[PDB]
Amino acid sequence: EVAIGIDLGTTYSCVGICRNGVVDIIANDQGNRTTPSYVAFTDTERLIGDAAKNQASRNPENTVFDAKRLIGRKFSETTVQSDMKHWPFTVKGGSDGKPMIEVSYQGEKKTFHPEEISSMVLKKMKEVAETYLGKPVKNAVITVPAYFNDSQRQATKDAGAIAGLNVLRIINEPTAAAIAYGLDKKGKGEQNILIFDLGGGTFDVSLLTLEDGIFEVKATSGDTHLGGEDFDNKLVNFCVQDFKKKNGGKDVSKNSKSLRRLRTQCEKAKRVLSSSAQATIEVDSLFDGIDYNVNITRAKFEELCMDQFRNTLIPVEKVLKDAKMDKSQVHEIVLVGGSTRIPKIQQLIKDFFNGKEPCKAINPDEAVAYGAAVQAAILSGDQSSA
Ligand SMILES: Nc1ncnc2c1ncn2[C@@H]1O[C@H](COP(=O)(O)OP(N)(=O)O)[C@@H](O)[C@H]1O
Ligand SMILES: [Cl-]
Ligand SMILES: [Cl-]
Repeated sequence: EVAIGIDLGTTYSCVGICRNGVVDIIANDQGNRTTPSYVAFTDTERLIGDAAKNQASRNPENTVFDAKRLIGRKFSETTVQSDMKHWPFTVKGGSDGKPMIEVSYQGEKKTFHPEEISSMVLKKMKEVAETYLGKPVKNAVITVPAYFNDSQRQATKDAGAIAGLNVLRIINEPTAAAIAYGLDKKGKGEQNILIFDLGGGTFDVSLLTLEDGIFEVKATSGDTHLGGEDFDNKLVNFCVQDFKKKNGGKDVSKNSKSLRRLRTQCEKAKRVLSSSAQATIEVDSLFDGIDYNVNITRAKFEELCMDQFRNTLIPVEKVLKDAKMDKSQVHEIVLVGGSTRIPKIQQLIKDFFNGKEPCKAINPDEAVAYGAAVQAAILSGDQSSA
């Protein structure tokens, strides 16, 4: 009976349930409404979600993340060759050409396919829903990026089956976000919808058309390597240079543990800067036992990220051009992804669309799961959300 919607994200995943026409986004064990798409292996245990992300800096080789970048891909693909520089964990090619992620678990070398790592994240999301409901959950709708090919979609579905889920359907992330806002029902005439999705690792812009409850993806564009992690890197690079000026040229970047600890604090300061004018980046005993402290204003963060923020409009202009339509023809702009909380990004999009207010009532890092939950309820025979 019970069907859930799961946003299986690059950096974070989210699970929702639509009951009685209302959608509940389910908080995990730590009270978090999203769960990191991280799986770690230690001498004693297999950690998933928050616990895995929290020990990543102390166990880099055996903490897996970004499996969505490998799922359904052949190890020889150029995107794998390029992305692998960003991973402290080992990835090798199997005889079937599939990527094999190599970790140490309980003193033993273990290998996993990307869909096996994703199945562990999906199993955690299934368990999050089950703890909340107090009952087993078998059915699910899982979302994927609109550009995912047949191999990537099938491997995502296989990850669901391995997790014990009966995958009712694989749907597109931009379409799930549009469904969450009821843009398929509220209109009932021709509607052009722009989905602006800026997450932790990726940026996706999708232009949809909705005529008579039917969504079609007209054009997609973005940058598979632009996200919140790149804005954190701008703060890291600044702090590394600031530490040099304060401590006689000492280079924090030569110690990978110092960089990871600094990156953790840079990301926290960035989030604070979305609702405050200032934030403090503090790392006690950062490098060579030296304490680090700096105050970052929202203006300085906006300056370091100025080009990256402005360049988010380029894929917007590209989808409009590909779809042969003017920006004035866009009926709704939906903000998806945790990075859309950055005020400067919201302002740039509003100004680009001539003052039009974007749809951001649903927590942007929850809108995809929210729409998947609605679709899961419809596919289960529940018409209450209509
Ligand atoms: N309040 C905030 N301001 C700025 N960025 C924020 C934020 N809350 C979350 N984020 C960012 O959102 C990114 C995660 O986006 P999210 O939509 O959850 O994940 P995903 N798997 O789709 O990439 C992270 O880089 C995080 O720093
Ligand atoms: Cl249900
Ligand atoms: Cl309940």
